[PDB]
Amino acid sequence: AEKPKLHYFNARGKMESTRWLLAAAGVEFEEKFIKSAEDLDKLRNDGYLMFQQVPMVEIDGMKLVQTRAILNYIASKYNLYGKDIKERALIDMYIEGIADLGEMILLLPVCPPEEKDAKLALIKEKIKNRYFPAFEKVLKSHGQDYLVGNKLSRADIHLVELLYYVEELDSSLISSFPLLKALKTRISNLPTVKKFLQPGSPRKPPMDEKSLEEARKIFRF
Amino acid sequence: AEKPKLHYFNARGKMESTRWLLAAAGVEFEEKFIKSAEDLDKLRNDGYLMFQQVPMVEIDGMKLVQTRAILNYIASKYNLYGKDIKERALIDMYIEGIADLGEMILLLPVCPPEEKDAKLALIKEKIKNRYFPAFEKVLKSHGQDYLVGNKLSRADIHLVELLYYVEELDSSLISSFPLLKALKTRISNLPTVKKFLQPGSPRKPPMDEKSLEEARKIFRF
Ligand SMILES: N[C@@H](CCC(=O)N[C@@H](CS)C(=O)NCC(=O)O)C(=O)O
Ligand SMILES: N[C@@H](CCC(=O)N[C@@H](CS)C(=O)NCC(=O)O)C(=O)O
Ligand SMILES: C=C(CC)C(=O)c1ccc(OCC(=O)O)c(Cl)c1Cl
Ligand SMILES: C=C(CC)C(=O)c1ccc(OCC(=O)O)c(Cl)c1Cl
Repeated sequence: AEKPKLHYFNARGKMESTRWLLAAAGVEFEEKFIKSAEDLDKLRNDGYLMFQQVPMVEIDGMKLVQTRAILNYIASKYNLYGKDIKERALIDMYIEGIADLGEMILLLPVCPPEEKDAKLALIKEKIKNRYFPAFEKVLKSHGQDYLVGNKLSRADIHLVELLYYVEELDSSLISSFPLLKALKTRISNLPTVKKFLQPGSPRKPPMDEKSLEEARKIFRF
Repeated sequence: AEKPKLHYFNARGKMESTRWLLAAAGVEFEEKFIKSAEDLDKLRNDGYLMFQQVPMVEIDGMKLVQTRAILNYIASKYNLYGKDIKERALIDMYIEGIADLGEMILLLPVCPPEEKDAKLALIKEKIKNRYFPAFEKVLKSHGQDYLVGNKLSRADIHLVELLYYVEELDSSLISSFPLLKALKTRISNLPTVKKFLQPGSPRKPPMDEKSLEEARKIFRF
């Protein structure tokens, strides 16, 4: 029927976690790229964006805005949000930790040059002493293949996506965390995820200086 | 039985929305205040904070950290998160908008003096031209007393809490939004909320330079 339609600019940004989740669920989607501020304004004027911002996803008759709203709906619709509220609580706690670290890395390129060095150092420190030990500890606690309920959930998907970004940053960071390395492997081999990691998929590359300045002009940041 | 126990410092911060939610649901809770950095370190060493941070809420045998994880659990447990996946999607979209504006106002006090004047102007502009019209439009669209499903939800609670903060900032901002003003009144009269607004409740006052000074030392911000 109507495949979900993602509205954003041709880049990772705040739309990438959604592309990863849909793909891992095996859902085909279409993207409608915003190429100019004129494109954004038309969406605004047609009353498509509740808060005049993107990401925006057309799905099940709704024009959903706000990253967490979009991700929560999709995760629930495809049974990737756990089996009950206690499982959702563990999932939420884990993925909000992932969102904090992920945001830091996302904004690194937009960080003021005189601060870049400090920021990068703080991030690596947090990765090694706060975030990775926390997730490695969860996996060691139950010895299971998945983070929550011994079954695949959005938590494993979001985590593995973040592990790829950390690798791009510094591949040595994951060294002292074997369980995390193991999970990265298992999840990457699931048919849906393997197809998404392969050349030619909707997966997006890191942002280049040239494309980054047009984005900044359109969105103002 | 065991009442929920909230761990934070004596101030609004990121714990205030949880205080407002529990109270609106009629749930009594206890607070354990962090008075010094040594208090924070004890929690850390006791293995109570997954990511070495607070807010942390002890509830139903769990040591839940992360604001959204805590609020999602509580909203679900007390039937304040809608009746289905689609109602939850509208709620999430709305409250994520509230979270964005709320974060701006929360951080205003820790903003550079040089920047404050430009910041606050940006906020008031967003309030009048982005956020308030969006919510006023939702209420006008259905003509109902609540934001979603013609039944009280966490969305009405989060919104009214935000209206009080905007009032503290500039009481004239809500002027051209009659429906928002009406909602503020209606929600404030609910028994549980009215009791929370009264003197002596766990509701917290805005921050003062001395206390802000110390929060900053402890939390390093
Ligand atoms: N909290 C929102 C933030 C959305 C957001 O910041 N969107 C940006 C681009 S990534 C945008 O459209 N900015 C245009 C504007 O703010 O006018 C979310 O998570 O979706
Ligand atoms: N995204 C987290 C942020 C938590 C947070 O920023 N906690 C601060 C105090 S408000 C803290 O404990 N900082 C100490 C630290 O980061 O080491 C949440 O929503 O709970
Ligand atoms: C809303 C925007 C800024 C707050 C945003 O989501 C964003 C973040 C990083 C970005 O580049 C880096 C990348 O890897 O995509 C880009 Cl192009 C965007 Cl639009
Ligand atoms: C994590 C902290 C900041 C990164 C935080 O949540 C926070 C924000 C504002 C604050 O003061 C303002 C207030 O009105 O409470 C305080 Cl005291 C805190 Cl601890």
